Amino acid sequence: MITDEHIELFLAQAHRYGDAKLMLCSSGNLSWRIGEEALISGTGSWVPTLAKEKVSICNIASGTPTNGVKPSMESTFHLGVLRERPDVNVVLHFQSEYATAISCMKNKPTNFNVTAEIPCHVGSEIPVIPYYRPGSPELAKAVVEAMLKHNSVLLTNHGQVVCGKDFDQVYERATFFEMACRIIVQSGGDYSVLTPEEIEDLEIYVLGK
Amino acid sequence: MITDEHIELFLAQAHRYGDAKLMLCSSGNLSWRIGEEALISGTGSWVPTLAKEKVSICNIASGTPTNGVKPSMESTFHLGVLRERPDVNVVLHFQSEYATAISCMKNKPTNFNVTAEIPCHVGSEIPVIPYYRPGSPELAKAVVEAMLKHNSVLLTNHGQVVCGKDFDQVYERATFFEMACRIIVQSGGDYSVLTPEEIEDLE
Repeated sequence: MITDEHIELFLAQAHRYGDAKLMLCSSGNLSWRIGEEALISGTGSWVPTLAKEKVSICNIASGTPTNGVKPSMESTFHLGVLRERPDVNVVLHFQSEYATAISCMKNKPTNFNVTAEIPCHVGSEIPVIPYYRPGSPELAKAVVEAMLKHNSVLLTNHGQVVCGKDFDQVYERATFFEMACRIIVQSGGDYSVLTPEEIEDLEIYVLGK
Repeated sequence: MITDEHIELFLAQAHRYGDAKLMLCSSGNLSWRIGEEALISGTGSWVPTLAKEKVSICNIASGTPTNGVKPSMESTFHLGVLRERPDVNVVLHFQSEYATAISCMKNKPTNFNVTAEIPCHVGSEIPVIPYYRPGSPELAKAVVEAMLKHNSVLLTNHGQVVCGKDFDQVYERATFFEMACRIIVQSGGDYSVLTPEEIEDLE
């Protein structure tokens, strides 16, 4: 069913995330649901300059590759999220600049709501997962749990994961996740946040949009 | 009398603001006075990659679109500013790197005049508006009030706004606003400013 048309668009999106510097070289991975199957970046591949030859196809329900190309060593949480979240179509694990700095900090933010776009796009709460070996079962299980009700998670000493309806939403979510972290580091940690009431107020603004 | 030439210039100019990273994705908004009407970026549109289909033509006096494109929320302060400032033709709400860091700071700097370029282009005095919901009447009130006699404004916990007679003046004004903030942060807070006398001398 899936044509080279979808695989070409997947490729350009992977490059687009690489041009935005959401990940460097061989860290991070991407997936995209088309019907009963998903496109996932191949293990050990560079998402910025991605493949074509190293694009894996798996069945979402029994996540074994059908195209005979080995998937991301982290495909378990990619596909897990997709089984879990019927509304989600793209998952991006990346490794941003300031957001990775923060993921490695001993004193992490309790509150990332520094501008309106953060609670609106990234989520009003950002679950933080402790360090697990990349590709470890324990990691997949935590991400899947974290992403049942959240679109954005911080992996400590690793990077971050984001998901959404399409490539643009995922791009938007990734960039603002990065921007929140940039504000926090660059302000020197002495910032103020939106009030709970004020984040609820935004519903009216989101409606109008 | 909006030709496509007007709209194409608006699109190109939106794009150059995006290339400078004055805003990211769907944050910020841009407006341009052309006679009795104004071009405004459409609500929800991404201004760095705008978007012929998402440009609003609005009557300045009334605020209502004529081309089927829903204008930016916050069209209320843009049109507010154009009505009170006949000299102003472009208004940009943006959200750049170091200036937004300053936006969210609990203890803001009180003096931004760190090079000659700041008092010249940005203004010797930058009004700081508290946080109000984007698009809200309270925000419109503050922004319009602050921009009667200033061209540059800091929106707490949000971003910044700039005024100008044209696109070049706005681009420069925004770039130096950001530069002033970049200096403050990179210096680590321990910076000196031009004296009041020295700013008065800049004439």
